[PDB]
Amino acid sequence: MTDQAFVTLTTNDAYAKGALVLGSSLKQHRTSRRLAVLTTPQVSDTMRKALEIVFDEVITVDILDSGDSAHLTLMKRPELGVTLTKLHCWSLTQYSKCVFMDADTLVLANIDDLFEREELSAAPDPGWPDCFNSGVFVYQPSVETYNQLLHVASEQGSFDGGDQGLLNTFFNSWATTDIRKHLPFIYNLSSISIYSYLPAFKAFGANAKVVHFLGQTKPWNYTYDTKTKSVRTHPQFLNVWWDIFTTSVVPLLQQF
Amino acid sequence: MTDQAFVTLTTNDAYAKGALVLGSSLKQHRTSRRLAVLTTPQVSDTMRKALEIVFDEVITVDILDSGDSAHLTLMKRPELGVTLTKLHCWSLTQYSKCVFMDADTLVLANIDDLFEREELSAAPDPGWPDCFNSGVFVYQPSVETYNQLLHVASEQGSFDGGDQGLLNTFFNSWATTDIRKHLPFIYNLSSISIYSYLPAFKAFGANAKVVHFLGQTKPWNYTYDTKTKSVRTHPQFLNVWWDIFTTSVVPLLQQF
Ligand SMILES: O=c1ccn([C@@H]2O[C@H](COP(=O)(O)OP(=O)(O)O)[C@@H](O)[C@H]2O)c(=O)[nH]1
Ligand SMILES: O=c1ccn([C@@H]2O[C@H](COP(=O)(O)OP(=O)(O)O)[C@@H](O)[C@H]2O)c(=O)[nH]1
Ligand SMILES: [Cl-]
Ligand SMILES: [Mn+2]
Ligand SMILES: [Mn+2]
Repeated sequence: MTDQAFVTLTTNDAYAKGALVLGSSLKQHRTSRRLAVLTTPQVSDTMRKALEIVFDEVITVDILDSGDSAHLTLMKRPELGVTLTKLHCWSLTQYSKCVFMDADTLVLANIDDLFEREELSAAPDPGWPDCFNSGVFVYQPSVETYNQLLHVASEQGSFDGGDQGLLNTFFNSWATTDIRKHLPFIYNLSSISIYSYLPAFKAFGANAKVVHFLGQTKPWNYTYDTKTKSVRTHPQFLNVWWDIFTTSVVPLLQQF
Repeated sequence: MTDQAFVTLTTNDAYAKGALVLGSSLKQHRTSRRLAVLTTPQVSDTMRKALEIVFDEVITVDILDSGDSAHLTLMKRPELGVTLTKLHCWSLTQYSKCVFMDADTLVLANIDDLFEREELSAAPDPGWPDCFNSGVFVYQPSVETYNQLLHVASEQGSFDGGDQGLLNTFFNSWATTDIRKHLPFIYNLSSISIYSYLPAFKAFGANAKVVHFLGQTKPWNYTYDTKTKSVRTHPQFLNVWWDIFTTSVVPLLQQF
C-alpha cells in the first residue's frame, strides 16, 4: 500500500534514535506500508541521512518559520511546539490513512491490521483511560482536519499542555463511541504498565505488539552493554530497543 | 425499583465503614434502587446493626462454612476468599440487575443511570485499561453465572489473585466489545488517577460520579480532624468520605 503509512515524528537527534529504531522495527516485522517521518531542521544531517534510509519519506516541518501555518499558534502557545509539529501528520495527504506512532514506540509484531481502523482509533491511556494515548493512532490525513486541530490548539490549547489533551478534546467521542476505535492496549503498551499493573502484564504482555516507552526516561537515556546485551527493573523491552539500535541503527548511522 | 440494587461487600468492620459511607452516599444522592450488602459473620454486631439501617438488605455469606458452594474453592485457593464472597453478589436473584460497588467507593452523584447498562458493564482499569476495574460493575444476578464464575475460580483461579482477574477472564469480551459496556471512568474514578494523570483529572474530575479509593490506604486508615474537617496530597475526596462518615455513619453506629 503506497497510500498508507506509519508516520512518526522527531524534532531532535535523541528522538531520531527512537524514530530509527521504530522504523527499523516496522521493517523488521515486514510492514507492507510506507514509512514516513516528520522531522524538523534541528534533526542533524547524520540522523537525517539515516532517517532517509529507514523511512520512505522524510518530511521536514519547521514551525519556527513564519511561513508555517502553525507558527502563529506556536508564538501564542510555546508549550504546543511539539504538538504543532505533530499535527502536520494530518498534512500528509499523499497518504489516505496513517498510523501515527510516537518516536519512543517500538514494534514487536506486524501491526498492518491497524489500517483496518478508522480515524480516530487509539489505545486507552493508562492513568485516565477515558482518554486515548496519542502515542499510537490511526488517522486520515486531511488539510481540513489539520486546520480544525490547529484552530482548536490556537483557541483552547491543550488541557495537558501536549498533543494528547488536544487530540482527546478534538476526538472526544472516543471514550463513549465505537469500540473499534479503542485499539487494544497491546498496540500501545505503556512501559510503565509493564510494572504498574504487573499481573495484567504477566497475563497479556506476551501479546504486546507495540511497546511505548512512556515517562521521562527514554531508551536512549540508558546505557547499554553490548557484550551482555542488556541496559543499565524489567529491561526486556529496553533490550529489544537497544538490540535494534545496536544491530541496525548504529551501523546505519556509520554509513550515514 | 424493588428488583434492582446496588450491591456492596464487607468481610470486616473496617470495610463496613466504607460500606456504610457508600450506602449513605447512595441514599444522599437519592437512589431509587435497593441497597444490598454482602457481609460475613466477621462483621461485628455494631457494624451489622448500622448496615441493617443503611442497607435495605444485609446478606450474610460464610464461605468458611462447608455448606457454602464456594467453600471447597476457598480451601483450594485461599487467595480467592474475598473474591469468592464477592461472587455471591450473583446469587442475589431477588434482583434482576445490580451495580456491584466496592466498599471503598463513594458516590458523588446519582448513578441510577447505570441500570440502563447490561452485564457486564464496568469502567476501565487504569494501569491495564483493557481490563475493567471490578470495583464497580453492572451485572445480572444468576445462579448459572455464579456457578460458572465459581467453576472458573476453581479451575483457573485468577490471574491477579483477586476478583478483578477472575471477572476480566470470565467477561473477556469487554475490551473489544460493546462500547456501552465501558462505563465512563467517572463512575469508578480511581483515587490514584486523581494525581497520576492530573491534567485529565483537572479536565474531567469535576464530573466524578464515583470515587474509588484504590491502593493500600483506605479512607478509614486516615485520621480526620472534625474541627478543621480535613484528613491527615489532594484530600478532597477523602474529606467527602469522612464528612459522610462523621456526619451520618458515626452517629448511626452510636444508635446501632
Ligand atoms: O522533544 C521532543 C518531544 C517529543 N517528540 C515527539 O513527540 C512524541 C511525544 O511523545 P513523548 O515520548 O515525548 O511523550 P510521552 O509519550 O513520554 O508522554 C515523541 O515520541 C516524539 O515522536 C520529539 O520529537 N521531540
Ligand atoms: O479485606 C477485605 C478486602 C476487600 N473487601 C471487599 O472487596 C472489595 C475489594 O476491593 P479493595 O478496595 O479491597 O481492593 P482495591 O480496589 O483497593 O484494589 C472491597 O472494596 C470490599 O468491598 C472486604 O470486604 N474485605
Ligand atoms: Cl459499540
Ligand atoms: Mn511517547
Ligand atoms: Mn476497591
